[PDB]
Amino acid sequence: YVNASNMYGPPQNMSLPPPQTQTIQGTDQPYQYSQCTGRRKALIIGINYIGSKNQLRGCINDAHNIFNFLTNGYGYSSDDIVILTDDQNDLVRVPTRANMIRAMQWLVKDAQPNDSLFLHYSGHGGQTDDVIYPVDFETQGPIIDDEMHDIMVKPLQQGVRLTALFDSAHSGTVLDLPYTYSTKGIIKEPNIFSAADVVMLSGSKNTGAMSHAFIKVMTLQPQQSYLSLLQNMRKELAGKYSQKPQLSSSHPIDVNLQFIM
Ligand SMILES: CC(O)(c1ccccc1)c1ccccc1
Repeated sequence: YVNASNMYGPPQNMSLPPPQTQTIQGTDQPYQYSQCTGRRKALIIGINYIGSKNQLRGCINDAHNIFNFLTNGYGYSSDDIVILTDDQNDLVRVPTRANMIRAMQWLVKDAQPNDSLFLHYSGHGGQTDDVIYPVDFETQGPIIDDEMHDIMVKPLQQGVRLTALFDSAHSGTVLDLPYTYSTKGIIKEPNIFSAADVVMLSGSKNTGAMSHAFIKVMTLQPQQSYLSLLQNMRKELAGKYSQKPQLSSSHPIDVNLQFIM
């Protein structure tokens, strides 16, 4: 619980997530892993807050990195990606609060079992609740974890995958997910729920550390389990970044299963 590429090996025999509906002991709450054979849609948001007193470097670039990663290896078509960044010239693609909320609704609308939805955010993060900050937050305010959960998690049918990756700080509970995993094992779980398949990656204590690690690991060694992905992301980050990656989920994860999108 090292190979020729100097990375942590997944289990010798790694299974795809099971297609059968899963259950949680002691309760009547089913869930289903997505097979990720359906529609692939992504919402990618990168905000530098250009011109502001707390302008950031690298977040727009993080978004472009994820866009390129998803379109050039993972079957996300440009027509099925909404990318919101604050340095480009189309108002409908600026990460204003209203555009972000609309895009979040668009992402999950009519999602079907075995679809694979992806969410990426790089920008300001904070803890009031964890929150994220649209470019117009000074006037419109942030978007809080409870609302992101209500928009993007609550409506999902059994077996819809949502994979979320946050490059922002203090974003560990940003989707209000009840399970959290580190490289060392389970660090949070309910004291016994969605039936969907929601998983998220975020960092806990320039450029996005999580997208940096995720893209490099998946580019060099695309075969990973949930746990080996975490371990290899952690290895890549050690020394350079102050961040350690954690995986949160709407359901218990068999961490030895293959990570697919
Ligand atoms: C991205 C853009 O600079 C912007 C607009 C609004 C807030 C922050 C940044 C823009 C886009 C279209 C038209 C005007 C300005």
